[PDB]
Amino acid sequence: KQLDLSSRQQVTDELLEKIASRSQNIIEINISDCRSMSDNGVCVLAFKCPGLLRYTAYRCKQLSDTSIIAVASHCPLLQKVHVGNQDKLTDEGLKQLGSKCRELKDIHFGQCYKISDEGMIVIAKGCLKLQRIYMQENKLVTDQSVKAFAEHCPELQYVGFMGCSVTSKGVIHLTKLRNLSSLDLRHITELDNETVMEIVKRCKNLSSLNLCLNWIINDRCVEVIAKEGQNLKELYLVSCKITDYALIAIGRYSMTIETVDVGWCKEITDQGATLIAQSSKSLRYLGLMRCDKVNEVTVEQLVQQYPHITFSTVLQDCKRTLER
Amino acid sequence: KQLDLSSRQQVTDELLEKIASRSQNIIEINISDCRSMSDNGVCVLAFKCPGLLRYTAYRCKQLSDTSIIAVASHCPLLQKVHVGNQDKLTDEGLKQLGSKCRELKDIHFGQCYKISDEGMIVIAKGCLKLQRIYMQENKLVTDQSVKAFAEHCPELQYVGFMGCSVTSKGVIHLTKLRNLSSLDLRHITELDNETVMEIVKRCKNLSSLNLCLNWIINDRCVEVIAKEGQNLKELYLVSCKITDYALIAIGRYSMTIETVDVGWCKEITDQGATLIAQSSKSLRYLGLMRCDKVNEVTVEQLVQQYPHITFSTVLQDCKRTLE
Amino acid sequence: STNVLLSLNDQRKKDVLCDVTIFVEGQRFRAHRSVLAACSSYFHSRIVGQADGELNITLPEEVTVKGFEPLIQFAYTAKLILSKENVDEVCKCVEFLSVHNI
Amino acid sequence: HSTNVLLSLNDQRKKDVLCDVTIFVEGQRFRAHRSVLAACSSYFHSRIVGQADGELNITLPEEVTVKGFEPLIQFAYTAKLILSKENVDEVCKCVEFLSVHNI
Repeated sequence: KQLDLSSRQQVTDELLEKIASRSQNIIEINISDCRSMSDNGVCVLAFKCPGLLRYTAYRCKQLSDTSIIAVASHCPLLQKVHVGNQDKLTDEGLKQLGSKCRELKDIHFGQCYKISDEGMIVIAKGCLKLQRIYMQENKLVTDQSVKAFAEHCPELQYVGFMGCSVTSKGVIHLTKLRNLSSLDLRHITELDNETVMEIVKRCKNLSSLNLCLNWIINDRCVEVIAKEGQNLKELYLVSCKITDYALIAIGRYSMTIETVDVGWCKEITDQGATLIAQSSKSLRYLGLMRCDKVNEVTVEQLVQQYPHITFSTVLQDCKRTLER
Repeated sequence: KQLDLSSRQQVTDELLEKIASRSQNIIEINISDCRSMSDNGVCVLAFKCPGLLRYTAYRCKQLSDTSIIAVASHCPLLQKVHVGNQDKLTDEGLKQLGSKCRELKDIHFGQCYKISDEGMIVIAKGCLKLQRIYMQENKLVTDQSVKAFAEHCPELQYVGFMGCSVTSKGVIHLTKLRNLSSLDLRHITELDNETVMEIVKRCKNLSSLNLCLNWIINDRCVEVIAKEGQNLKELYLVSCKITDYALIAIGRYSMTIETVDVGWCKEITDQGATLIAQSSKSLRYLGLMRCDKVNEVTVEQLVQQYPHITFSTVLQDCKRTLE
Repeated sequence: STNVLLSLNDQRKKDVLCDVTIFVEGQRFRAHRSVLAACSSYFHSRIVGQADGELNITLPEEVTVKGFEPLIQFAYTAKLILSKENVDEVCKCVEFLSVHNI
Repeated sequence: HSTNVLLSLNDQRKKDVLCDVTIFVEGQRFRAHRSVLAACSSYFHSRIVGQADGELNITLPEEVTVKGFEPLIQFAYTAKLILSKENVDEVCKCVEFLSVHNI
């Protein structure tokens, strides 16, 4: 019913014969950080595959593509396929995974640099019930996986594209569907202000926007996301060449917000932060860090002045740890 | 009569008024690394300057150029001018120096990066008795600081311009005078093989060439320097992009030399040192440096192989060095 | 603070109360959440997007374990220790571990 | 090993005896040998190899700072450095450099 055999190291080699000794309803296979079984060790169980739903294997590097072939060839039913950083996983097996079970709804194939395009076409054609998308710094995934991937199944809610080789020419097309909730465009190539405006206005129902480690975005794109982003609740600004004036802009023109992450910004204004401290009503996220340009009056006084701010600097994540 | 007041710090500020009382034969003024005397304190002695010959002053940072004006304008006879690390040495001072005292025969104007071109021509028209010319990484020393000097004094011996801002064309010119003895090129732009060919076939007498820290030089230059090198006695090959093959050529084709310096070369071989040990009695350069990978065979074999030699390397110098 | 830095340093070298786990070539460093955020912008890129109690990170095959080992002590102690055998891969003083533009 | 030679030379240096080349920085004298500084810093071989004198006196430009300078010789000798975050910038070259240093 619930395997959760994660981090079993070298303890599970042939045992699975009695866990499913009579079993016909295993749906919670999580063997993450497996280091014991082999291709035989997965193929013995893969013979039956009774209605698997949450197949998952993180960093099972030693397992091969025959594992995915057998596990997708023997149960037409699947609900979660979040495999991990496991390498030497070609795209031929993913072809069969798309061909057999055309009902999968959630995927995660980060750190598998063998799925550049063919995996995208193959599980974009037949399978449609997909919901969540997350990938990692997997290059050679060209811009063909974005234009063509918003074409087929428009109900997807989570999208993950950090560190991939996709062009903005596909980012143009994500304004299609209005079901999307999360973006992970970390490491992208200069989405325009017009692009950000179109994707925000069409996709009114949007929750989380990533855009981490993007240099080329000016302050103006952030200046203008907030004028129309209503249900957006968190933005992840890291290493962007912003001028730290859109802070007051989002404190003026945006009221439905509680989480905002300013990453490695070279210039951080102190008075603008002072104004945002009392600008909004839902902001207590003062995880002050890398604070070379800070005084000893606000950070000394707001500790007792505002009992609704906890702070999380390296100075803070020691008392809490000592308490436990 | 013999000052040699170097490294005297703050002991001497005004006492020099007692040295120059009846003595009129001051030739051995030497106040290098001075840190006490000032403009007037040196001007009082420079007031007289009786027949000065060997003026030397290294690293007198506080020294002014009016002092050089006074020491040059009160004695037209001068023979050694070894100044040093004194900064802010104007090019006006050299002007009157070379105008007034037209006998000087030895100079040291290193590390004064504001005497780039003018001082050359100044003591290049008039002064003709110069013998030793020495500079440093004196910036802005152009090629027009070179050609317009070697046409006036042909008896040069030491030519010192390490790390300057000149090109190969000027050094092509120095093939004219035929008494040059030691050459001090550092950081030049590719003195060619033909150029060294002519400078050596023309200037037969030549003791030392540096070519220290040249990256553009090849192995064929040293290949051929031993084809005609009769009187050459030392080569200073450092950081040179050689193929480490000219060594056998110079060990075969040269019969009068004792020093060959292969310094910052990324390749050092034991076989080369072994061959140079006995191939020539004169060519002995087994002073291994920057040689990490080596066994303890030398210290166990060459003791009885060479029992009558006390050696000269930093490795073996354990006897005198303690004293 | 300074003694705070040292206390965090020891707690790291207790193998107890460690948040972020760095996975390089099977080897697993265990360090905190805030410190690696202070160290290299590459890591703080991959952390702050999650509030999960336990985290996992892998690094590119280009970054070498031999040069990787001293970096953690660098981050924790803010101290410089180097040897002549292992310099080239760290030749920017922004420590330039392979890819690795901050 | 030759590192034994290096350590022996280092200990001899740290007695103010058997020291051959003397460095002068605004008055401070730092004594060392003749071969090793030639092997270490290419600015120094320039001023060294051209002479065969007894006692040498090499001065350094203001561009080179003392505070970074003491560990330079230490890393030349034993290839080990001590340094914290406040004094880094005038050393950030990772090929030593720091001197002229167009190679």
